[PDB]
Amino acid sequence: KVFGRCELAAAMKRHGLDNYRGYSLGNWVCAAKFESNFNTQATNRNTDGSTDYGILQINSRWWCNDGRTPGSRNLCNIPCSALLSSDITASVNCAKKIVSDGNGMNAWVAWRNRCKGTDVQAWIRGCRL
Ligand SMILES: [Cl-]
Ligand SMILES: [Cl-]
Ligand SMILES: [Cl-]
Ligand SMILES: [Cl-]
Ligand SMILES: [Cl-]
Ligand SMILES: [Cl-]
Ligand SMILES: [Cl-]
Ligand SMILES: [Cl-]
Ligand code: NA
Repeated sequence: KVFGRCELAAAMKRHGLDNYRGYSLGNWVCAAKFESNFNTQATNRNTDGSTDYGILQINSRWWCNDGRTPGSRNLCNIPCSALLSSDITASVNCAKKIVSDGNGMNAWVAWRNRCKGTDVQAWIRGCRL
């Protein structure tokens, strides 16, 4: 599913992501924009052989199982395919664990490089939330 901007903001808020660990909704929407362009089916293979899955490009090295990332963990206790669903619940629950892991949203390099420090409220501006 390719979400609209406000549509994703609303779904993220529904699932408790707004201000989670102090990160406002616009930070989450901005991260999803640059990770997946709001496409739940996005996948990308990393140099190390792991793969990133879903709207927030969650990595199989630590967070989900895809059966083909040697030496990896599955700390969200989910198949990586769960992260590609039109229903964002699995991605949101796993992102909550990732953002709690010590480095906040810096876990998402694209968030650090493209969202951090910017006017992230632009991403939810206008939305009925
Ligand atoms: Cl957009
Ligand atoms: Cl915001
Ligand atoms: Cl594996
Ligand atoms: Cl393969
Ligand atoms: Cl594990
Ligand atoms: Cl699995
Ligand atoms: Cl949803
Ligand atoms: Cl933080
Ligand atoms: Na894994």
